[PDB]
Amino acid sequence: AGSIPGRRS
Amino acid sequence: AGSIPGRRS
Amino acid sequence: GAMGSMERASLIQKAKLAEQAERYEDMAAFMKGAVEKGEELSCEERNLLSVAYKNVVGGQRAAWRVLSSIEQKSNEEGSEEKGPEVREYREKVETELQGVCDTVLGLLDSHLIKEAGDAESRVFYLKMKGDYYRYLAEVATGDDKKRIIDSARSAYQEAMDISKKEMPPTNPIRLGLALNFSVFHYEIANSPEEAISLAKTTFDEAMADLHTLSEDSYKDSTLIMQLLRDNLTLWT
Amino acid sequence: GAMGSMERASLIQKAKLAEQAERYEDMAAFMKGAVEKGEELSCEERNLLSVAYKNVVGGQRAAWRVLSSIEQKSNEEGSEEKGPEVREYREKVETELQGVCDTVLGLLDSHLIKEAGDAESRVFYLKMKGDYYRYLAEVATGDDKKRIIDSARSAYQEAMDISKKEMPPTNPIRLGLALNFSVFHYEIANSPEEAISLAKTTFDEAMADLHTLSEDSYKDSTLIMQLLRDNLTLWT
Ligand SMILES: [Cl-]
Ligand SMILES: [Cl-]
Repeated sequence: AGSIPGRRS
Repeated sequence: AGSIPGRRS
Repeated sequence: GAMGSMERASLIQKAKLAEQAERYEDMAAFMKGAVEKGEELSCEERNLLSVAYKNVVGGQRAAWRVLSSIEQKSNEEGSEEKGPEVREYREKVETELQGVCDTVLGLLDSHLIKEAGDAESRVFYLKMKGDYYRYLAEVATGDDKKRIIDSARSAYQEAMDISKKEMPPTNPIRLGLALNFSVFHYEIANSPEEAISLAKTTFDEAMADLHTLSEDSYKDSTLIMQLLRDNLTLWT
Repeated sequence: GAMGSMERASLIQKAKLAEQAERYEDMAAFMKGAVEKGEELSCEERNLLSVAYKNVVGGQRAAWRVLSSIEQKSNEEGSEEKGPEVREYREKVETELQGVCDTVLGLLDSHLIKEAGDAESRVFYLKMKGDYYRYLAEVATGDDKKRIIDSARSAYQEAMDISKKEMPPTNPIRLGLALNFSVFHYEIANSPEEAISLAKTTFDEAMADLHTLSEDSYKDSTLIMQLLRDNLTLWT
């Protein structure tokens, strides 16, 4: 189950 | 040009 | 902070360089220094702060899961005592993860959230607060795990209330908040029905608002809508 | 060292756990602590030491190349002065890389190499010495770049002399040494003909010795032979 990846701006 | 990767034992 | 002698603009510039070099611990330290200058953060600067710490804690969470899995195998029937090393090392990573989460929560509390008045900034910071309490909850076991879960829920809930009042249903911040709150419900709060209902209602209300968007905004919103759909596919 | 209070066996166990968790900075610190116990290292322990620091310096080299590329673009005709930030940050990463290389070289010098009598251990450490001087040479520009290159060449050369006397041409340590020495010739020493000749002679002499090997040894040797072939394909 994925949260916002948000590791690249 | 590649050296020995050697990043996994 | 070691960053007190560096210009705010230089800290931001170096955070961007660290992202390009995939040096996320540096990036987080630069953005921490920028926050401690005391000025509010722009939309771009908020993203830099979030990307930096998400990568740092992301590596710690991944390592904690590897070590926790090894530790649980070692404590099974027919297992061979390997010594305290696996537990000790899992504890070390866990303590380091909790320190990073506490640092982020400290920045939000001193004083990003109280100075955030616009919906875009306030929802962003409150979503962050819920996220980093959620990461604390993932490793919590003691007297305070219930209080940590409630702290995550309370931050997410305030953020949700603001976003429903102040943002359209396709707003990417609103969509990503609902996505992560739904993951909180499923993975942390043992409320999979709440998770599925939130993801479904969020997706459907965004779908009905897509006709208002430009081509670029449409791409931004449908990307996150797909993440909601991916979770619903996994959960049902 | 912070590892002085931990058992040698526990340091080794934690280094293996750190590798599984992809925590290579931890792994390097654990293996540094193990070396400083003063006992010689086993074949497996030498590999752990090498894997740990190769990953640490590998991330630093990758970041240094990203930053060096940005810095060189900023110093072109028609470029806009961005301030000292890119140079300052490249220097920071460069200094951190040099510190890691110095730490490894210090471990080899105090006292891994002088206590290494068997060909397998001595060639391994001398190859490491050549490698980490090579990494120093990649970023060197000042009064000592020639001396750094000569230090790399001297370590590689001693290792080559021993391996040709004491190991079969298919020995994986001997093959990997020749591979990296050939990369040294091509990338550092401006001797591409020496690089091609070494890779070709190494490959051909290994090919003629493969008939002596078991299925498992054959797989180990042909894997590195392919790396030699890949370089020859790129260089010719
Ligand atoms: Cl530990
Ligand atoms: Cl810097």
